[PDB]
Amino acid sequence: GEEEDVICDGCNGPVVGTRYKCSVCPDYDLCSVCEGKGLHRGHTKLAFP
Ligand SMILES: [Zn+2]
Ligand SMILES: [Zn+2]
Repeated sequence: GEEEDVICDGCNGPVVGTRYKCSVCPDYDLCSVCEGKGLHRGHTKLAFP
């Protein structure tokens, strides 16, 4: 079956736990850690699991 895998754009690893998706860029996501490192600063992001 089709499964949409969420891969972190900061570490290239699959996002588990909390997903920080950019509201500006189409289809851009960070894991909780890369988000903690403050990557992709200038864009607003949605925070949800
Ligand atoms: Zn990451
Ligand atoms: Zn962005």
